[PDB]
This record gives sequence, C-alpha cells and structure tokens, in this order.
Amino acid sequence: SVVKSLNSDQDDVKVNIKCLPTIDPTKLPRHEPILVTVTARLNKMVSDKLKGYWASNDYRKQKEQWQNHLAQLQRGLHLLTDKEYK
Amino acid sequence: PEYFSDALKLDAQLDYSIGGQDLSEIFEELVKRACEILDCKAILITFDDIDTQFDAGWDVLESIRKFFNSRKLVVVATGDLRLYSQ
Amino acid sequence: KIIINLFAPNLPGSTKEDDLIQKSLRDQLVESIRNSIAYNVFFVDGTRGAGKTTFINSVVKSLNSVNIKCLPTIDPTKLPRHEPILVTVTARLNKMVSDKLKGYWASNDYRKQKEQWQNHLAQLQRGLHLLTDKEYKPEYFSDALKLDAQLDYSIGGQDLSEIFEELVKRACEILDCKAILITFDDIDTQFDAGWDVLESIRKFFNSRKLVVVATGDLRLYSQLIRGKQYENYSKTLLEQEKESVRLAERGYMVEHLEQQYLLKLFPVQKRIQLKTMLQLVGEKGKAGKEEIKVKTEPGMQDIDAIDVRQAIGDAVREGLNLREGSDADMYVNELLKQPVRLLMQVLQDFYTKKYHATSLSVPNLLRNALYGSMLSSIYRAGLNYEQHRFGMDSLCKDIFTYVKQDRDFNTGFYLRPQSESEALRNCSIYLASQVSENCQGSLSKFLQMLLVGCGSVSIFNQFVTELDREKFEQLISEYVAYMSVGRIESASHWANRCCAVVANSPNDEKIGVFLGMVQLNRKSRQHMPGGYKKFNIDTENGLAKAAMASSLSTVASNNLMDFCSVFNLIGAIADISACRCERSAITNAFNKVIAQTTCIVPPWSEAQDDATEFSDAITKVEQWLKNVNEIEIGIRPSALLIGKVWSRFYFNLNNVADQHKTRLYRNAEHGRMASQSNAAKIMRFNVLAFLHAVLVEESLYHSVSDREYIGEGLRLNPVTSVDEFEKKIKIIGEKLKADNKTWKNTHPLFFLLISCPILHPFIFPVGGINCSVKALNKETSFNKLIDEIVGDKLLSDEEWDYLTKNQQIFQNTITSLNSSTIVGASYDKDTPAR
Amino acid sequence: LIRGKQYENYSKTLLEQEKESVRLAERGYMVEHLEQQYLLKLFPVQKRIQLKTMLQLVGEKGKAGKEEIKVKTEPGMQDIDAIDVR
Amino acid sequence: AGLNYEQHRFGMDSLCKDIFTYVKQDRDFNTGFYLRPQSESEALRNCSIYLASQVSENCQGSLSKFLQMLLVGCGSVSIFNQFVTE
Amino acid sequence: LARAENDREKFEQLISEYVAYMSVGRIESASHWANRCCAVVANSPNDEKIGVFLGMVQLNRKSRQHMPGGYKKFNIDTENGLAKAAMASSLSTVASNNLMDFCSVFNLIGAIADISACRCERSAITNAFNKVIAQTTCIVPPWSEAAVRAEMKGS
RNA sequence: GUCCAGCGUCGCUGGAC
Ligand SMILES: Nc1ncnc2c1ncn2[C@@H]1O[C@H](COP(=O)(O)OP(=O)(O)OP(=O)(O)O)[C@@H](O)[C@H]1O
Repeated sequence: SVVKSLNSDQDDVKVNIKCLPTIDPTKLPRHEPILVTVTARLNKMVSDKLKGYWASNDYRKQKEQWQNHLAQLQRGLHLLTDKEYK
Repeated sequence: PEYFSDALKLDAQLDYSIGGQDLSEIFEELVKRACEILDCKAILITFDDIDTQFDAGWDVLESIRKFFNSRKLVVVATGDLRLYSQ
Repeated sequence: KIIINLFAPNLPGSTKEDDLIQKSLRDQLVESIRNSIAYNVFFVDGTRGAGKTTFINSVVKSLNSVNIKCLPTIDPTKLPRHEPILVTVTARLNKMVSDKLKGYWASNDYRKQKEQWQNHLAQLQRGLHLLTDKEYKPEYFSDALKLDAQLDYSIGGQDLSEIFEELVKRACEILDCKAILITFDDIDTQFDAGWDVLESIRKFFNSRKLVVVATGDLRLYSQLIRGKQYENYSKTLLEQEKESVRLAERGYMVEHLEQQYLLKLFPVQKRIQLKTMLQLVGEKGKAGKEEIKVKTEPGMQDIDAIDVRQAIGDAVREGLNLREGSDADMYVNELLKQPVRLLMQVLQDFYTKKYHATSLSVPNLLRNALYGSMLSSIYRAGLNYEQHRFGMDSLCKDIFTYVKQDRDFNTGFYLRPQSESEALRNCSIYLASQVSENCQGSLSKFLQMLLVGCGSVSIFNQFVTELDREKFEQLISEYVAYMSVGRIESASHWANRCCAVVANSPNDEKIGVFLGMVQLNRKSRQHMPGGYKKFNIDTENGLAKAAMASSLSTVASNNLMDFCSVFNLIGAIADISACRCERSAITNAFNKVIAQTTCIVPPWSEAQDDATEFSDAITKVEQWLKNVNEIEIGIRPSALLIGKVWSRFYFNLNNVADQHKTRLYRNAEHGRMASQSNAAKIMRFNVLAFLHAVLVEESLYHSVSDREYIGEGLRLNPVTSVDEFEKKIKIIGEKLKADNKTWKNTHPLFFLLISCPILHPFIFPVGGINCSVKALNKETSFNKLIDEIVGDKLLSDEEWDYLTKNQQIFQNTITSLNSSTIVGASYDKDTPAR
Repeated sequence: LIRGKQYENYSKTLLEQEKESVRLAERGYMVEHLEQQYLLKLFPVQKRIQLKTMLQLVGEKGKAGKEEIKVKTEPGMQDIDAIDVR
Repeated sequence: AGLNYEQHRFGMDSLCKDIFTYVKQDRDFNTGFYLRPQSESEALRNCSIYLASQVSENCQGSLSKFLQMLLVGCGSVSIFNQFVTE
Repeated sequence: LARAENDREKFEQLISEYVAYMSVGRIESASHWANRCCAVVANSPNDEKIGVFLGMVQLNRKSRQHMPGGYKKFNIDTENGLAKAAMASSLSTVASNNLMDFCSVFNLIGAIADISACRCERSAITNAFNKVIAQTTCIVPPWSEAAVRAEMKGS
C-alpha cells in the first residue's frame, strides 16, 4: 500500500521517492548476495528510464557514465565471496 | 562473477520487470506458451507419494513453494501429513 | 556548555562541536599525543554504546586543524574476511602520497620522488606472498638470498617487518610530517576480527614514526586473547591429564600469559577510560564538575534547556505516577548507568511522541518507550511479549514470573530495581511503568492488583511453599492452574478459590480461624454452653444482610465447610464498581457466587416486601457510585502504592488471626470487654485493618498529594483495639484544616473506601463494640469523626445508645453474627478475672 | 539469529576447557549484552511501526475513539444511514 | 485444535466430543461447559466461538435436543471432575 | 554469618551489601559512621542477654516496674551544660522491632573528629557544635532478622 | 505513680494523667 502511494505521486514536491520492486529473501536463489540482486533490480529502473529520454545528447552522455560504474563494481565483486587471498 | 554480467542484461522478450535471471518468471511464461499450443486453460502437475523416502519430499515441497505459483497450474500432491510434518 | 537536542539524527557522523560529551577528555588526549612524538600505542575503552566511534571521530578531525598526518579511520568489521590489515593500511597510505605527489611544483622533485616511492611499493608486493601462504615452498629460498646492496637492509631474508619501516620513512619525507597516526575501531560486532589487528600491531607497527590509537573494551580482548592461548597446548595432553590439581595449574599458566601479553601491547600509563553519564552529571546532592542540558521540543532556544537528570525525572515521576523522593532518585540513577546508546534511545522516543500527542495518559507514552528499548531483556526473562493482549490478565500473570525468577517473595512485588542481574534490572522499571499505566484513573482495577497481583505472591510463600527443584516447579505449575492467575473470571471468584488454599494448611489446636477469615459452624451441636446457636442467613434484614451475604464461601470436601472471608468482601467492591451503566448489575454482584458455584478441594490436598429488601440498599450503592465516577479520575496509583499497602494489610491481618485466638472464653457472646473476643470482634478488625492500611500509605506515597500529613510519630496497627486509629484520623484532619486543604481531593482513595456502603455495617457490629469508661470515649470519638468524613450519619443516636448500653430490627448493622459459633472450638473455659 | 551467530564467534577449545559453571556465568551475560546493542543499532526504537486492530481504534464502551468506522449491510443504502461497526 | 472439521455430517452426538475434546485441551474442567473464550492461546480463543454457534443451532427449537445435550454433554465435564482428583 | 569456603559467591555478595549499608568509601561524616556501627554490634546479642556490649551499654528508654535500688530512667535533661554536651553526643538510637537506645565510646571519637577542623570562628563552632549535639536514628542492617518490621513503624 | 495500647517470644516501646 505504501509502495503504490510513493510510485504514483502527482509530482507535487521536488523531493521524491522511487521504490524498487519488493525483494523476497526466501524465494531468492541461494548463494546469491543481496547486493547483486539489488543492483540487478536497480538496473531495470535506470535502463528503462534511460531509454525514455528524448534528447539524444543527454542519453549518450549518461549511458557512457552509468555503464562505467557497473564495470567498476564487477571488478570488486570478486572480493565479496572468496575463500582465500591472492 | 562470470555470470554477473548475464544477470544485468536487457531483453526484448516480455521486457522482464524483475531484473536478473529469476527462474520463477522464466518458467512462468513457458507455461503460458504451452497453454496456447495445447489449447487448454490450465495444466495440472500430479505428484505421487514419498512414503518410502524423506529426501524426495523436500525437493517436491520446495519446488511447489517457489515455482508452481501461476494460475495456469494446479498441483495435486499425495501422501500423509505425518511424514511431511516430521 | 553542552546542549543535546533530541530532534536530530544524532548519529556519530551527524554531531557538531557542541554535541560532543567528552570535551574535557578529548583535549587531554590530543595534547598527550603531541607530547610523545615531540620528545607507543594508546587505548580508549568503555562499554558498548558509550560513544566509541563518536569520540574517535572527534580526535581525527581535531588533529587536521609538530605536524601529524592521520589516515582515514578503519574498522575490521567492514572489511573482507581474508584481506590482511597490512594491505588495507598500505592502500590508504598510497592514496595520501599520490595526492600530495600531484601537488608538487618542481618538475625535478616530482619526477624523482615518484620512482623512489614506487620502488619501495613494488618491493613490498614481492614479499606479500609470505603472509597469505599455507606451506613453505622451497623455490623462494633462492630468491630470498639475493641481498640487494641498496636500501640498507640491516638483516637478511625477506624481513617484511623492515620493509614497512623503510616505506613509512619515505612517506613521511614526501608529506613532510614528523609522525603518522593510525586509528582503528571497535571489534564489538566481529569478535574474531580483533586477533589479526592485535598481531599486526606488535609485529609491524613498531616504528618511531607511527602512533596507533585503538578503541574497544579490555573486558572483551582479555576473553579473546585467553581463548587463543589454549590452542598452543597439544590436544592430546588437554584430554589425558584431567585431574583437578593439574587443570588448576594449567588454568593459571594461561591466565598469567594473557596478562603479560596484553600488558606489553597496550601500556597501562597510556589507556584512557570513557566515563558514562552517571559519573559526569554526578549525584543529586554533590554537584559535578560539569553540566549537561538537553532540548525537549522543537524551537527551544538554547537558554531554557533543562538538566538531563531533571529531564529523566520528569519522565519518571510523571511516567510512573511516583511522588518525588528517594525512590524516584533510585530509578533515574539506575537509568543513567545504562549505555548512552540506550539512554538517548528512550528520550528520543518519549519526548518526540509527547510533542505530537500534545501538538493524554503519559504512562502510555513511557511504556511504549521502555518496552521497545529494553525489549531484549523481556525475552530472556520469559515475560509476556504480545502487543494486543495488554490488560489485567497479563499483568497478574506477569507479576508472578518476575518474583519467581528473583527468588524473593517478601519485597519482590515492590518492583524495586535493587536486583543483581542486569536482565532483571531492565524488567523491573518496565513493569513499574506497565502497572502505572493500566491501573490509572479507576478503582475496579486498583483493587484487583491489591487482591490478585500483589496478593498471590504472599499466599504461595506462606501456605503452599512448605511442601527437589523439580517438585518446586511442579508445585508452581499447580498453584497457577488452580488459582487461575491467568484466565481469571472475577475478583470474587478468585477469593472463593483463595479460601480453599488458605484453609488447607492446619491450624494449632484445630481452631477454625485463619488469616483474614473466620469459619462458622454448619450443623448444630447439642448442649451449647451459653446463648450460641447455628448461623442463619434469615436474620439480617437489609444492608446488613447484603453486606454479609456477599462474604461467604463454600468448599466441596468430604463435608462442606461454610467459611466467611474478608477477601470475598474486597472482591465485591471491585466487581460492583466496574460498570457505571444499569442498576440490575448491582444486584447480580451480591448474589453471583453465593449459591451457584462449587469449589472442589485443591489437587495437592493432603487431607415484608422482597423488592424492598435491597431497594434502600441498592440505591445507597448507586449514589455512592456517582461519587466514585467523579473522583476516581483524579487518583494516580503506582507500583509502590499497591505493594506497600499490601504489606501493612498482611502483617496487621496476621496478628489479628493470632492474638484473637486465645480469647474464646464462654463469656464471648455479647462480650464487650477488651480481653473478650468473638466472631464479631475479629471481623470488625479485619475490614478495619484494610481501611487503616489505605489511610497510612496514601499520606506517604501518592502522586496527587504534595507532602505527608501524618507528621512525626510512630505508625502502629490496630490489632486488639482501635485506640490509635482515629488518633491518626483526628491528627490528619487537623493538618488539612490549617492548610485550608479539602479532605476529598488530598486523599481520594481513602474517601471512596470509607464512604463505601458495604463496609458500613461491619464498622460497628453488635459484639465488636467494647463497653468501658475509657473504651467508650474512644468509640464515641471514632463515631464522631467518621460522620464528618462521610458526610452522612452512619447510625442514629437512638440506635447507637442501645448497642453501647445493653426487640428492635436493624438495617445498617449485623445483629446475630457474634452469637454464631466457630466450628472446632469448645467453650468449656471461661473468662479469667483480672 | 544474532545470538546464535555470537556463540559461533568464540574459540572452540576455550568453550571446552573453561566450563566450570562460574566462567560460563559471564559467557551468557556477555553474549546478551553484545546482542542487545546490535539490535538497537540496526533498528532504532523511534523507527518501528505496529499495525492496529480495529478494537484499539474504536469499540471500547465509554470512550470516544479517535476514529469512527461505519458499515452498511443492506445493498445500496446511503452513506449516512449505515450502522456503526461496534 | 483437533475438533471435528467436517463440512457436513453433523449431529448432537458429534457435538458431545467437541465439547469434551475442547475442555481437555483447555485443562479447566470447572468452567469448560461455559465456552467463554478466556484461554491464553489464540488457537483456542477462535474455536469456542464456533462451538458456541453449534450449540445454539442444534438446540434451537426442540426439547429432547435440549435435555440430551445438557444431560450428556454438559454434565460429563462436571462428573468426571469428581474422579480425576482421585 | 556465612563462611568463605562454604560459598564464594555469598561471601562476596555480603561485602557488597556491607559497604553500602556501612557507607565505607563514600563517607560524609565520622559521627554518622559511629552511629552505624552501634546497630551492627547489637545484631548478635550475647547468650547471657545483657545490655552491655563491646564498647556500648544499652540504657532503658522506658522506666521499668520495680527497681530494687534507687534506679530510674535516663532523663537526658538531668545533667548540666558541659555534661549535656558530651552526653548528647554519646546518645544514639537504633530503629528495630522496638526502639532501643545506645551509648558508645565510638560517638565520642566521632564527636572529636567533626569538631576538629580548620578556620575556627564563633559562628562556625556554634553551628558545628549544635550539629554534634543532635539526635539521629539508624535503621538496622538489611541482613538483620528484623530489617522489615522497623521499616513499617518508621522513625 | 497508675490505666490503656503495640512489637518480639517475661522482656520491650508508645500515649495519657
Ligand atoms: N557525545 C554524544 N552526543 C550525543 N549522542 C551521543 C554521544 N555519544 C554517543 N551518542 C549516542 O550513542 C550512539 C553512538 O554510539 P557509538 O556508535 O559511538 O558506539 P559504539 O557501539 O562503540 O560504536 P560502533 O557504531 O562503531 O559500534 C548514538 O545513538 C548517539 O546518538
């Protein structure tokens, strides 16, 4: 109920809340870090909104920068689940 | 981490609202397609008893909880509660 | 000057220079650090939530304003489970050097220092495999013997302890600082992570250019280091030698090794201790060396900030309905000893919910704060936890569990915080708040705890506990299931079952009088000495019959015993004064249990117009109820009050059942001598002991009042006579006359009880009156004073004169109760003459 | 979960040597103190919300509840002649 | 709660056990035949209401059906309490 | 009351109660200390059941019936000025089941301690001396067999 | 000095005259 009252705002005030889809730890596939699931669901909202732009110059600038941060995270994701240092 | 990039993938198939793999939704649309080919409202999955084992039941119980959730499936289990409760 | 507002995030990364608590300590340590470098490990310790992260963040910010450069603060908890500390420190040191290296201006210096620094950094990378290794691979022996002529390596081998020594020297030259400061954090979340930090400190960080500050608590490091010394013993030896003489000697070598290892790492003359809030603000009387004030509502300008101790008290005196005094100072002094993470946690919830509520039932705000804050302690105590079941049923069962785990029954039901276990010092203050809320602004609920909540504790401790820790728990599982502490129906039904338990224990010389009750004969005995006869219910006419037919009991033993209990009288008051609506309900409470319920023996038992009969009586209750419904709002009970009145009502009632047991002479009927005693005299004191108990404590511990009107004197108990009871009433009445204070407002609980129509017939029964020249002076004075307090004449002068000096029907006095005989008593003996 | 994970954070050998029933006294005490502080840090008390059943809103006799709930039983009555929830 | 959860096949004889099998679980034989929900468990406070509904339906509009349930179902909880103690 | 080797947790717990009741380590006045030690001495009356003790003798607060000699109640006011100054300091009261009076040399030692101070002045001595000659009551220790009845009656 | 009262199990304490 509070999700539908925050993702369906009338754009009344500048401060805004964007709600990710509900995450269920039980139904989530095991041996998968929560941080990975959150980023995957966060990607869909940003990627779909990136597709929704109208200014071609703005879309190309953000896509280059946003895709750069994801490539930085995956390099460090090895450090999250390891059994030894190297 | 080699499969992290695969989860963060945009698809033209149904434009999956939930990111990542999420095998629950992948199997869900498979049943919808099978109903169109078979021309039926729903498909029933019927399981037999586990009355001689205590490991066949656990995989049956877990699969029903996670995957077989759509309205196109009706499941008819079989057994006695004493084994399942234990 | 410290002002702590309650409307901020208050996180360690959200505090300003003014919100800091340990300002004096911070300035001492920072000065102390610079002394050591100019002319080597520090330590700041304290309990959990004492302000560890906040304090260490204050130090690092202050140093950035001899030059000492400080690395960003690190903690072992928020790190990879396998990453060595040396890698983490080096990586942060690289970032600081690189930024300063880009800030140079001379091309020659920057183009030369960078390779000199990079050469050292690349050398440490080669020897890193020596730390994360599993087994010595001998192919590195060849590469460990190529001793370079440069870098001036005094000792051969890899000697990684010296590679860091050279590295830090080069980094200090680039940054142009005399020393480098490293800050760690607490290992409270991750206990195991502290071992790697400790071992690295003693091995690598031994340079003169480094200073280290560590935060935690020595109570946890000791239990970690000592846990690591046992692995140094062979497993086979630990399992073979098991005799206690060797285990004791071995159990001391570990302890001594632990102290020496810790003492060589953190020097004692370097440690700093974080004082909790109690030591800063000081005591109530002895003003401390520093003061702390807080904000309460938004918009409060800094001038009118109240003291923290006063702020806690205003949430305790009003929250628990407890008068200001020594007891109030005890609760606040206990709350200060709590960790700062929890002290500031209750305040941010009570006051915030207070502002929005005001934009009341203040104890409802306090309970919701303490219950959430102390929540973990309730689960350990086994107490109740559910949210939509609060009420009478839970608290009566709830109060029995806390005393059960405290191993106390005498003072247990006072809900004092004077226990010894921490898990029970958090469930006492919360319980004191739970009762203060629930029995507030009502009289039916106030009498239920006094009869059930604070009563069931003492009954078990005196009549059932004299029957093996599994049997003691077996006994408890039966007493609860019989008395029905939970699943209770009514205070009247509780008294009937309580009558069976109290009557099970034997009495000396088989005399049928017990604690707060009298047993009357059911059959008739031939050749009765005197005018005694069988008790009959068809004697009293009106209110005398109503106020006495509601104080009976009936058990279902081999033969039925017909009891008569003052406890059953108390249940009728709380049952009647419950529903304000209708009028037929008053009739039901008089005859709801009398001839409908059978109470079987405990399982551990070793052995005229009918309408006008009560129409005058029923009305009297109705006009009395309107007085209750208009004044009961102003009463403010408390945990102390409902417990203290029960102590006086118990010991006083104990003496009555004992002293009046040897005075059953054959001249008891119509007896009015002091040494004489009968059923009427005994019960005249039981219901008067209850009234006396409420009067004494109300002037002592009650919120609505401001001080005590008893005055200096000795508080006694009317066990055999009533000489001093009105002496109290007369003395108190004088005080309110001088102070121009009305009687009803100052003592609301006493007023609604002394005016109760039900107790009026039992104040002056027939046999209870004493005839003597001195006794009549006190008895007459007693009658006069009660006339003024109630405002209605109890008994008329024409009727009164008959009772005192040797027919006539009565409507406000029991007539033939003294003539009734106690079963199990023989009246062969007569009254001694003296 | 938190209390259990605190016990798994001890040296196993120490838990077998020091069990003289007086050393164990501060073993249980120290775990609860660590566990209690852990819960407050994660979920502050002033950020907890509890659902309210309809009884604590309105229904108790003699008290004017802060809210009023109106229920209409017969089909198609007006929003003014409906009967109270109690 | 182990009562008779049958949708149909109802009668007075099946009701007698329901009264008796409920008081035994509540372990209160003095006031078991009142069916007033005063228990401390939520699983039983929701079954007394169902039982109190069946006694009204079965005994409404008859005399033999009234004496039989009182004599048999209601009395057995009291007589048995005279021989449990021994 | 409880030996050491019988219980090493009951013995230590007694020390925790003893320091709080006896106010050692947080003292405020030497005289108050001497008033407290009077009560703890009487907690174990000798088998002979006499009012004489280690350093104190218990006077009788209420006159008895038959005195074989010329004996009477104490009657504090009978003495003279200087005598009353010393005697009033000696006098002490302990709140028990029934009030009892005590006179111990410890109070005299405590009396000298409070008087002995620097910066002597006429007003300072007058107020301090008047504080020395005062009547104070001390509750029995919490470990006494009658630590609850003396709480009901009050001072 | 005397009467009344209360705590302990005779002793003990309060009040009045
Ligand atoms: N000086 C202070 N002024 C105001 N609030 C303070 C102060 N010190 C501590 N607090 C309060 O106490 C808590 C801070 O505790 P802190 O995080 O420092 O303790 P810790 O448990 O040792 O640290 P860590 O979070 O690293 O485990 C917060 O709730 C904060 O509001």
